Amino acid sequence: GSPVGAAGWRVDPWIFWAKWGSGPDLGWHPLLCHMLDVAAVTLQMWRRVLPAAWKARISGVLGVGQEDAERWLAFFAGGHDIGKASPAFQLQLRPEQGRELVARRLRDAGLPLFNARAPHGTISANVLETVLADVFGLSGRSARWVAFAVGGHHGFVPSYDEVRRDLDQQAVGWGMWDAAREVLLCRLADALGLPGSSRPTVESTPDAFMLAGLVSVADWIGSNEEYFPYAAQSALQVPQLDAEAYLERAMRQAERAMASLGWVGWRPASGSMRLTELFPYIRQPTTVQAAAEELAGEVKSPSITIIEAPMGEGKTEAAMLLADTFSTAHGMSGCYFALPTMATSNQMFGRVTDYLRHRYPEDVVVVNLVHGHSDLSALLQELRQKGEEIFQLQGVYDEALGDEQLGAVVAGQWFTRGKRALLPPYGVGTVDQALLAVLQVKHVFVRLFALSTKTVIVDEVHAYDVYMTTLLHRLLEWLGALSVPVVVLSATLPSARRRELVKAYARGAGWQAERDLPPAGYPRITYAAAEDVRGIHFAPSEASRRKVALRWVSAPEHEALGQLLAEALSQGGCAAIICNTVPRAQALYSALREVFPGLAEDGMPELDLLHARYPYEEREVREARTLGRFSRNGRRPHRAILVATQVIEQSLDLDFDLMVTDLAPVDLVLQRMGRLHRHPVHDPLRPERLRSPELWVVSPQVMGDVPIFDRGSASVYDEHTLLRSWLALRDRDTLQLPEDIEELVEQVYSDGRVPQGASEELRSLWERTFKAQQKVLREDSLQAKYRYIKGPGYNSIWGIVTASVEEDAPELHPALQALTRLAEPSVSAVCLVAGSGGPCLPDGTPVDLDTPPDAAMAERLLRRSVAITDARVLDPLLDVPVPKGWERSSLLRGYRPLVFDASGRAMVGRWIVRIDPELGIVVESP
Ligand code: NI
Ligand code: NI
Ligand code: NI
Repeated sequence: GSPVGAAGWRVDPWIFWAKWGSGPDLGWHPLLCHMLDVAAVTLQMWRRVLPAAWKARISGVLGVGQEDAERWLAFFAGGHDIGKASPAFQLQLRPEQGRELVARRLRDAGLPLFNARAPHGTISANVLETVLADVFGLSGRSARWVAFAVGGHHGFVPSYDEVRRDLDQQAVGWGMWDAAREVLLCRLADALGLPGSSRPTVESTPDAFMLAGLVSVADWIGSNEEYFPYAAQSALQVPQLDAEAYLERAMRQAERAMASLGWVGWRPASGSMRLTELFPYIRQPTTVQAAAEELAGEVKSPSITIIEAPMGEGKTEAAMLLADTFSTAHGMSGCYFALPTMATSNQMFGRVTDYLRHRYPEDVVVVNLVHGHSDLSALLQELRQKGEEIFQLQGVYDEALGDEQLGAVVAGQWFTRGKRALLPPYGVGTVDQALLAVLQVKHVFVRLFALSTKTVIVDEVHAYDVYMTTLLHRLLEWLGALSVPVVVLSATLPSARRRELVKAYARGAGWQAERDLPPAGYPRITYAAAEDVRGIHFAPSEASRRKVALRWVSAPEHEALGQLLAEALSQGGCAAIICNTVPRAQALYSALREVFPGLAEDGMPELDLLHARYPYEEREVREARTLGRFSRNGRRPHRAILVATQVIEQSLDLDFDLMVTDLAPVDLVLQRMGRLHRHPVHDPLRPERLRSPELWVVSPQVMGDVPIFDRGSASVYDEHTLLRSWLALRDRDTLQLPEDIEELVEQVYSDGRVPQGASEELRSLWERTFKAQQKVLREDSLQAKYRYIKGPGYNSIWGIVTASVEEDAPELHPALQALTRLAEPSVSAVCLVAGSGGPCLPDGTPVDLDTPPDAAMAERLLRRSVAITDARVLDPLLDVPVPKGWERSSLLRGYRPLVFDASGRAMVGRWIVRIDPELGIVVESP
């Protein structure tokens, strides 16, 4: 019973606040200004950033024309903070920043005051779900969907009960507050020209869901005070503004901010280029590239493509040629390049840069070189490079963080951390960043939205990963719903995997056509579209036709391994030994120092070690040395040995005369084997003993016929898979490539239960390990409701994510990533030295843990960073609090100080942790 009189309808919109300053900044930003800012950011996104296919698709989903869909999207995005016009939010002010002035200001307007609290986004959902219908004429489902999606902007879309049951009425207010919000919303809509345009339809769940990500990003752009200064110079006075002129200035500011981010202006300027043109360095295209070039002329706008060729065949140029065809011919301006988990992004960027120069004006040089990167080195150089190049946020009022500056920090991690690579139209990063889009994590919809504008290339997919997890399948479903073109690259996939992946993308795209996948010989390119489903075989390159000698080194021989290496390398040659874990690599290297004490031509020892567990600058040094020795253009040593973990297995473009590896799932052993004699140019200079390729696998202890895998390998990989791999490999003397790649992988995963007629204990090991594996998969399937987001076909906008909603901000990497086995759980730590006056840099300045670092000091700290993953110290390290200055820093939030003494020792739980100049971080028992 709240009849508002005309005096109540008067109100004056500008009195309400959305942002407020703290200390040096005494000013504040009116809510109508903020809504106009986010709407302006949305308009400029529509006009200068978003790819044409995305605009056409979303306009079609909305059922209206493009200008109309644009103005309405700007309306919803601007309307994201309408819930701030409540007593609960307006009264939030600190007394020292003038809460009383605002209180008198609202009291003069006749607005009732209540001290009840509620997050403003939930309030926004609660008001929009009715007002968007009763006033603006949207259907109730449309109003509801927009209300929830828009109301989720701070991290999670609200649960149904939060909006429609558990929300206190005093927090929202009614009568006068409804009239005030109606006035703000109407002035917003009039500023964007909504009357009397045709009403949009927003009843598609997946689309509303990623649109929430668009809203969050537009709010982040609107939160940069450098580009969006607060309109009110003081708490004492209310600005007298014109909404239209302010919208114009807001549009200029939005264009400037996004220009600073490098989001403009990627105009393809067609164009219609062949593969030799985009990649001049190649002479004769490889057969896979030729088949892709032939495929390119008929590819459909929403489609999935799977490319299976032996490693070194150049699948990436084919993939990029396809993405280029998508951008030029199908309006998909943009691409995310999803590199393998262990892979560093580093070597890959330059290729993308070169492709960009051949398609875009040299403005590329001003943009991607800073922005498409996710590697830490780009962040370091960007920090060293004056001026303040890092985009910065303030006044992000996240409900479940202590304060708005903390919310601004957590939101600004999107411009500091590796996930930043998602944002730009072109970006290169880890596949994990894309895979997170289907986890129940904060701002998943932001990841769905960032992916929604690009074609997606998944580099180096392994059979083991698509067998052990469903992450890629789910992501493919969501990508299919959002009409995102996808190219998956792999050395080989079992047919069941190709089928389930293509079926996942098709299931997401709604392709009701059910007709079968066409079988084709390896190597091959599978392809699928609406009316089209192809399977194209092509001939392997003659260079791919090799015989690889296979050799086992058993447990009794395992310390003769140094001797076997000595005889094999007596005439020199480059050799690599891939261990499955860091401790195994450190141990093997330490054992190997006696056998190879010599110095290489680069002035560094011929024996070398490479793994991720080093402070980052040391990683840079060791990696530069490794690339310097074993890369295709590198100065190849007469003799060198590299002990390394799987960071070599998936990243660097290396070539070795001899390969040794721990037993692993066969696709991974083959992937490691792809570095063996990788570059033909090195052939003439190879030592005579090593001219015929050889793969040594370290044999497990064998009791009778029953293998006993080492604990580290058993912990890293599924043991049944290790067993199947060992069974498939043990009798072999010679591998016949290309064909043995697909043959071995198909044998290990795809189907055959082959005990082969052996001991009862071996059979028991088979059945037991298989039972454990299946129990793991089944347990992940039953627990899926607590881990994965709902698929695209889910009935309602609410409940796509349920728990731990708005915590905030819940993992993410330490927890959910591990349970879904997206990646190993880990702790980020900064290595420092002990001393009075607190922790120090190694040379030798004191560190202030109590205050956030400046960009230079943060650069120095990040140089000391390392990602600990060893299980023994992981928990005790997490028990160490993140220092209060670091938690208020977007650059260093989540990092843990790790203070070694003068001896390089530090106590961590029951364990000694040691910083070794040769070994890197070493965990050992006292
Ligand atoms: Ni908000
Ligand atoms: Ni906002
Ligand atoms: Ni906000």
